[PDB]
Formats: sequence, C-alpha cells, structure tokens
Amino acid sequence: MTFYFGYTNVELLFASLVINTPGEMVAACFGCFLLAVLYEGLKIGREFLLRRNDLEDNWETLNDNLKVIEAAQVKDALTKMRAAALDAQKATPPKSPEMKDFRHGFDILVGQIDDALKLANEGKVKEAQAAAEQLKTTRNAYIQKYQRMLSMAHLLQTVLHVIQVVVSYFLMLVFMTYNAYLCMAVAAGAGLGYFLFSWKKAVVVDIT
Amino acid sequence: MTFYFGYTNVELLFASLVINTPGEMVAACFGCFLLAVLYEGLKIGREFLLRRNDLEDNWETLNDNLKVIEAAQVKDALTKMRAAALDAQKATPPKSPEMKDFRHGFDILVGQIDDALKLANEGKVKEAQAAAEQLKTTRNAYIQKYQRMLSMAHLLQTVLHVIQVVVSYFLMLVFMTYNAYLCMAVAAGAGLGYFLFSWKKAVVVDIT
Amino acid sequence: MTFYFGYTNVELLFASLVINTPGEMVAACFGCFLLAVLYEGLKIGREFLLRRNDLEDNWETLNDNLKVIEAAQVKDALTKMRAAALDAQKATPPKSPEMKDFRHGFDILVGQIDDALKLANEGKVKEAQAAAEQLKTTRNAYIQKYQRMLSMAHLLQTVLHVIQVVVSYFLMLVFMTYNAYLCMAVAAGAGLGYFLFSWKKAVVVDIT
Ligand SMILES: [Zn+2]
Ligand SMILES: [Zn+2]
Ligand SMILES: [Zn+2]
Repeated sequence: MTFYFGYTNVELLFASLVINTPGEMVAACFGCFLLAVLYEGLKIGREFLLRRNDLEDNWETLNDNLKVIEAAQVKDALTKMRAAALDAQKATPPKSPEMKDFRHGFDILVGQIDDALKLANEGKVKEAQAAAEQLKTTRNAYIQKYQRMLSMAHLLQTVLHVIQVVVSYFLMLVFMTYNAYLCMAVAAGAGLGYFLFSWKKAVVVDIT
Repeated sequence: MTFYFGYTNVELLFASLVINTPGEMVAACFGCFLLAVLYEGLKIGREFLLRRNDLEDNWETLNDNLKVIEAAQVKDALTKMRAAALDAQKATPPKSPEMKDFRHGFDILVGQIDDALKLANEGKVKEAQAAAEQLKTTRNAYIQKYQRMLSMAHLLQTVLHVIQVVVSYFLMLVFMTYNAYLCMAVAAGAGLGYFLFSWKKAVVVDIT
Repeated sequence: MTFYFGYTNVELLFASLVINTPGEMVAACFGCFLLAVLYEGLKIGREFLLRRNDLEDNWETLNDNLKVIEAAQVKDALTKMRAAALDAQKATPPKSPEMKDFRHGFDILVGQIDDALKLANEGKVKEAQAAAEQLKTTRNAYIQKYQRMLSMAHLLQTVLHVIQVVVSYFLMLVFMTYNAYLCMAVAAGAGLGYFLFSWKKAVVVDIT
C-alpha cells in the first residue's frame, strides 16, 4: 500500500520491468540510485555550462568599449577591454585547430590594446583612437565568427534541459511506487550525487 | 497499467474530464503541451523580473554613496552614482505619467552630479560636498516614492510563484496518468517551451 | 477518485496515518501546510547560505592580489585587498572565541594594508612590496585556518539539500492523494511560506 518493504510483484515504470526477487531488487535500487545521481550532476553540469556562457559579457564588453572610445578617458575603456580579452581567450567548447586560430587572434588583440594604451600614457589622444579602429579588423578576422561557441552552448543546454525534465519525472514515478527500498535509493542517490558534482565544480575554479 | 498507449477511459485530473476518443486525446495532448510550455515561460519570466529587481542595487548605490561623500575621493563616489542613476532611469514596471515624472527627476539627478564633479575636477572639495547635500532633495521629490516599482514587483513575483507551483503539481498529475501520449506531450512541451522563452530573454539585453 | 472532497478513509504516506474524521483532517491539513512552508524556507535558506559562501571571492581576492603585487600599480591591488578584507571580517558561521580571534586578525590586516598604501601614495615602491610580503604572515596566523567556516558551510548545505529532496517527494505524495483539502493546504503553504522567507531575506541586507 503505502511505504512498504518488498521485493515481490514490484513494477518499475515499464510493463517489461517487474521485480520478484531480492537480486532483481538490488539491480533496481542500483539503477534508481544512479538515476538520482545522474540527475544531480545533470542540473549542476547544466548550470556550470550556463555560467561559462561570462563569454557573452566579455564579448559585449569589447564591442561596447569600442563604441565608447570611438577626451583622454579612452585608456580606462581599453584597460577594461584588455581584461575582457584575456578571460575570453581562456574559453573552450565543452567536451583544436579552430581553437589555436581563435586563441592566437586574441594575442594580437591584447598586443594592439597595449600599443593604444602606450599612446594614452604618453598623452596622445587622436592616435590612440585611430589604433582602436584597427582593432575591429582583428576581431572580425579571428574571433567574431567563432559566436559558434555560444550557439553550440545554447543548443547543448536545451538538449540537457529536456533530458533533465524526463529524468525528474522518471524519479517521481519510481518514488511514487511507494517501495521504501527504491525511495531510499533515490534519496541516497540525490544526497551523494549532489555532493560529488558539487565537489567537482569546487575542483574547477570558483568565483562569483 | 504502466506506460500504456491509449485514448480510452483516460481520466485527466478532474472528474468531469475523461477522454474516450482520439479527437479528445489530441485536445488533451494540446493542453498538456501548452501547460508544459506555460510552466517553462513562467519559471523563466519569474526569474527575469527578479533579476530586474539591479534597481535595488542602483537605489542602494546612490544612497550608500551620499553617506560616503557626506578628502578628494568624492569624485569616484559621484561617478559611481552617475552610472547607477542612468541604469535606474531605464527601469520600467512590468506590462506613463508617473514614469515621465520619474525619468525626468533622474535627468536632474545626473545633471546635478556632473556639476558636483566639475568642482572636484577643478579641485574644489567643500563646495562639491555642499552640492551633494542638495542631491537628496531631488530624489525625495521625484524618485524615492516611485519603491512602489519595487513593491509591485515583489507581489507580482509572489503571485507568479504560487501559480508556478500549482502548474508543476498539475503536470506531475498528468504524467502520473502513465499515458505515453500525455507524458510525451508534457516532455515535448517542456523542451520547446524552454527553448522559446530562453530565446526571448536572449532577444532582451544579456549581461551578468 | 480524482480531486475529491473528503475526510474519510484518506491515507497519508504511512500505513499508521489514516484520517477518518474532520478533526483529523485539519491536523493533516495543518501538517501539509507546515511542510509546504518548511520546504520554501528550506530552498530559500539553502540559497542564502550558498551566496554567503562571497567569502570564497574575498579569500581569493586577497591571495590573488598578493601574487599580483609580488611598477606603481600596487596601490590599486591593495585597495582591492582592503575592500575584500572588510567584507570578509563581517562574516560569521550560521546559527565566539574563535570569531573574536578571527575578526581581530583582520583589523591587523587592514591596518598593515593602509601602511603599504601610505608608502605608495608618497611614491615609494620597493618598500610597499616588502610590507605586502609581511601581510601573508598575518593571514596564516589568524585568518587562513578559520576555511573551517567554508567547509562547515558546504557540509551544512549538503545536509539541507538531502532534506529538501525528501520533503519535495513527500509533498508530491500528499498532492498525489488527490484530496482537494490536502492539495490546497500544500498550495497555500507554498504561497505563504515563500512570501515569508522571501520577506526575511529582504530583512537581511540586499545586494547583487
Ligand atoms: Zn538538487
Ligand atoms: Zn525547466
Ligand atoms: Zn518555490
């Protein structure tokens, strides 16, 4: 009826899956545990990829600052660009020739930025503005199109959200069986699954 | 029993709603799809309105900086105020005479700020402090009371959270029917519904 | 069957709990309301503690800036350290001799920072670098080990997430009974429970 302990005549989501022995029950419990882990890693993983897309900020920081520059306040705009250029260079698609091309474009960006600052530190204004207009040639050349990284990330995240929703309902359905062994397997799988993929995000860098 | 394909003797949440024909099933599937979309737009919409309340920051940034000013470090405090004043002016209640009054108060704020900076750039300190004390007369006049925008937003968001919770349980109950056509309708409605209201937040500005 | 109004032969999650009188029903409704509140406060409380761990930022801000310092750009690095040192001092473990020791170490940090700035404002560079190397002796002495605050917070949050997951399933199971009085009790408990613990986070400081 209602929170029972059993390994007999217990159906599990699908007509083919029924468990009538203890050895079947452990296999059912192991799967419902693993599904409960998989879910927690899915939700946390899906967030981590969403936060990494930060790129959208850096990308807007660069392009917003170019219009801000295009009157010796330019140096502060370019120092904001340099910072944004370096965090943007670290970026990588989720698990190399396009990357090596992308990364090496950003080196040229950061170098050009330093040269435009070198004019602003000496005091030269109009010339530092002319150099910044050349900067937008470089981002078009290397960085702009590869935007691919951002589109890939959004789709991947849509695909994951669907799977996250299916699994949630599936875990509701196994809990709804009212079998205390399955229910506990889910609960324990939620606890430990969260703890582990929580720990792996702490292994990767932690800011904000 | 357990993930069946059917359009016969299928009850849907309410005693009055039962579906015994395929033409009824499509109507049931269309409603459970739409409910699954509506939910995803509700959760995303409810977040977007919560992030927009940013205003709370700008409002505290202004008032925190006034006490910080009230010793030539004032210029940096007022430049923080100016930025905060302009993002605060963009704000608008969720879907005009009070607004036009509110917006036009902020113009006067930003202008007064520039005049207090003009003293600080020349080097004049005590006079730039006296001008800032007049700034708090202006926010009281126009901005302060209209705080209404913030209270409206919090209540709206409470109202939405309730509806978000009802719908979630309702979608659990339709999935719990174990009818594979309804279950799929929800799952598909979660996928596409998320994708669309995800896309509309990308249509609106994207920072942080 | 399907959204019924009743106080007769209604079972509630456990074989021992069955309700056959109206006076039992109110007790069931009060418990399912309270569980619905408790859940909302759990989710919001669990977030508030996660945001407070901010400390991780300040802690990395200090240690990142020390390597940045160890060429008169040091003053801006130390002013970032001072800010980070003061928000870090406000911190406290969730509900005093270790604290008084921890807080008083941070005073010494902020004072040492001011002295290193006093050299940078006069123009002295190499000496301001030598003072910063002494700063890392002080954090080791007082702050570093008490990291305990951070580890305590992560475990507490793991413990809460488990309980949050159990309660969610439990509230699904009471809603699944299809008793309109229990269902409403949950829905109302979600509405009001959210509103209150939403209001208490607004009582505590609100930034970002
Ligand atoms: Zn979770
Ligand atoms: Zn979703
Ligand atoms: Zn909620």
